Amino acid sequence: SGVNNTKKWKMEFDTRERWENPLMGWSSTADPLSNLVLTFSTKEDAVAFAEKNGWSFDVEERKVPKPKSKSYGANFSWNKRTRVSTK
Amino acid sequence: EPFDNSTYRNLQHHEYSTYTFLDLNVELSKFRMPQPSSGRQSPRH
Repeated sequence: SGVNNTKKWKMEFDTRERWENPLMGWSSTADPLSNLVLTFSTKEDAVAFAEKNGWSFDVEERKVPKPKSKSYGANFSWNKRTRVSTK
Repeated sequence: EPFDNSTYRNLQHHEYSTYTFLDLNVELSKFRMPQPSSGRQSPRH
Protein backbone atom coordinates (compact mmCIF):
# COMPACT_ATOMS: atom_id res chain seq x y z
CA SER A 1 0.00 0.00 0.00
CA GLY A 2 2.96 2.32 -0.64
CA VAL A 3 2.50 4.99 -3.29
CA ASN A 4 6.11 6.17 -3.66
CA ASN A 5 6.71 4.23 -6.90
CA THR A 6 3.70 5.84 -8.63
CA LYS A 7 5.12 9.36 -8.92
CA LYS A 8 7.37 9.52 -11.99
CA TRP A 9 6.73 8.79 -15.64
CA LYS A 10 8.33 5.74 -17.23
CA MET A 11 9.45 4.94 -20.76
CA GLU A 12 9.58 1.23 -21.57
CA PHE A 13 10.09 -0.51 -24.90
CA ASP A 14 7.89 -3.27 -26.27
CA THR A 15 8.99 -6.70 -25.05
CA ARG A 16 10.50 -8.99 -27.69
CA GLU A 17 11.19 -12.75 -27.79
CA ARG A 18 13.04 -14.49 -24.96
CA TRP A 19 13.99 -18.10 -25.64
CA GLU A 20 15.68 -20.82 -23.58
CA ASN A 21 19.44 -21.28 -23.73
CA PRO A 22 20.17 -24.82 -25.00
CA LEU A 23 23.08 -25.29 -22.59
CA MET A 24 21.71 -24.11 -19.24
CA GLY A 25 18.07 -23.28 -19.88
CA TRP A 26 18.72 -19.59 -19.28
CA SER A 27 16.56 -16.84 -20.79
CA SER A 28 18.27 -15.53 -23.92
CA THR A 29 17.50 -12.36 -25.83
CA ALA A 30 18.46 -10.52 -29.01
CA ASP A 31 16.72 -7.28 -27.93
CA PRO A 32 19.23 -4.61 -26.81
CA LEU A 33 16.38 -2.52 -25.35
CA SER A 34 14.78 -5.25 -23.21
CA ASN A 35 16.01 -3.64 -19.97
CA LEU A 36 16.08 0.03 -21.01
CA VAL A 37 13.76 2.00 -18.70
CA LEU A 38 13.89 5.80 -18.63
CA THR A 39 12.33 7.98 -15.95
CA PHE A 40 10.74 11.40 -16.40
CA SER A 41 9.14 14.05 -14.21
CA THR A 42 6.22 14.81 -16.57
CA LYS A 43 4.51 13.24 -19.56
CA GLU A 44 5.62 16.15 -21.76
CA ASP A 45 9.30 15.44 -21.07
CA ALA A 46 8.82 11.77 -21.97
CA VAL A 47 7.05 12.55 -25.24
CA ALA A 48 9.68 15.14 -26.19
CA PHE A 49 12.43 12.60 -25.50
CA ALA A 50 10.62 9.92 -27.51
CA GLU A 51 10.01 12.31 -30.41
CA LYS A 52 13.56 13.62 -30.72
CA ASN A 53 14.79 10.01 -30.60
CA GLY A 54 12.33 8.96 -33.30
CA TRP A 55 10.54 6.32 -31.22
CA SER A 56 6.87 5.71 -31.90
CA PHE A 57 5.05 5.97 -28.58
CA ASP A 58 1.69 5.52 -26.93
CA VAL A 59 1.24 7.46 -23.69
CA GLU A 60 -1.55 6.81 -21.20
CA GLU A 61 -2.98 9.29 -18.71
CA ARG A 62 -1.84 9.02 -15.10
CA LYS A 63 -4.38 7.17 -12.95
CA VAL A 64 -4.62 8.62 -9.44
CA PRO A 65 -6.91 7.40 -6.63
CA LYS A 66 -10.13 9.33 -6.48
CA PRO A 67 -10.87 11.05 -3.16
CA LYS A 68 -13.00 8.92 -0.85
CA SER A 69 -15.28 9.80 2.06
CA LYS A 70 -14.08 7.82 5.08
CA SER A 71 -16.18 7.96 8.25
CA TYR A 72 -15.47 5.71 11.23
CA GLY A 73 -18.85 6.55 12.74
CA ALA A 74 -20.58 4.96 9.75
CA ASN A 75 -19.51 1.54 11.07
CA PHE A 76 -22.17 1.95 13.77
CA SER A 77 -25.04 3.32 11.69
CA TRP A 78 -28.52 3.29 13.17
CA ASN A 79 -30.35 2.60 9.89
CA LYS A 80 -27.78 2.17 7.09
CA ARG A 81 -26.10 -0.90 5.61
CA THR A 82 -22.67 0.62 6.35
CA ARG A 83 -22.93 -0.80 9.88
CA VAL A 84 -20.41 -3.59 10.41
CA SER A 85 -21.32 -6.92 12.01
CA THR A 86 -17.77 -7.45 13.33
CA LYS A 87 -14.79 -5.27 14.17
CA GLU B 1 -41.08 -2.38 62.37
CA PRO B 2 -38.29 -1.26 64.77
CA PHE B 3 -34.69 -0.82 63.68
CA ASP B 4 -33.40 -4.21 62.54
CA ASN B 5 -29.81 -3.72 61.36
CA SER B 6 -28.96 -6.98 63.13
CA THR B 7 -30.42 -9.21 60.38
CA TYR B 8 -29.78 -9.72 56.68
CA ARG B 9 -32.75 -8.88 54.44
CA ASN B 10 -31.37 -10.22 51.14
CA LEU B 11 -32.23 -13.91 51.51
CA GLN B 12 -34.34 -14.14 48.33
CA HIS B 13 -31.41 -14.92 46.00
CA HIS B 14 -30.89 -18.14 47.96
CA GLU B 15 -33.98 -19.56 46.22
CA TYR B 16 -33.22 -18.29 42.71
CA SER B 17 -33.00 -20.79 39.86
CA THR B 18 -31.35 -21.04 36.44
CA TYR B 19 -34.30 -19.30 34.75
CA THR B 20 -35.14 -16.65 37.36
CA PHE B 21 -33.67 -13.72 35.41
CA LEU B 22 -35.12 -14.80 32.07
CA ASP B 23 -38.54 -15.54 33.59
CA LEU B 24 -38.45 -12.06 35.12
CA ASN B 25 -37.68 -10.68 31.65
CA VAL B 26 -40.60 -12.68 30.22
CA GLU B 27 -42.96 -11.24 32.83
CA LEU B 28 -41.48 -7.77 32.18
CA SER B 29 -42.32 -7.91 28.45
CA LYS B 30 -45.93 -7.18 29.52
CA PHE B 31 -45.31 -3.50 30.30
CA ARG B 32 -42.75 -2.09 27.86
CA MET B 33 -42.98 0.51 25.24
CA PRO B 34 -42.99 -0.52 21.59
CA GLN B 35 -39.38 -0.56 20.44
CA PRO B 36 -38.16 2.01 17.92
CA SER B 37 -37.40 0.80 14.41
CA SER B 38 -34.59 1.61 11.99
CA GLY B 39 -36.91 0.96 9.04
CA ARG B 40 -35.13 -2.18 7.85
CA GLN B 41 -35.16 -5.63 9.46
CA SER B 42 -31.36 -5.99 9.67
CA PRO B 43 -28.28 -4.13 8.38
CA ARG B 44 -27.91 -6.96 5.85
CA HIS B 45 -31.40 -6.19 4.50
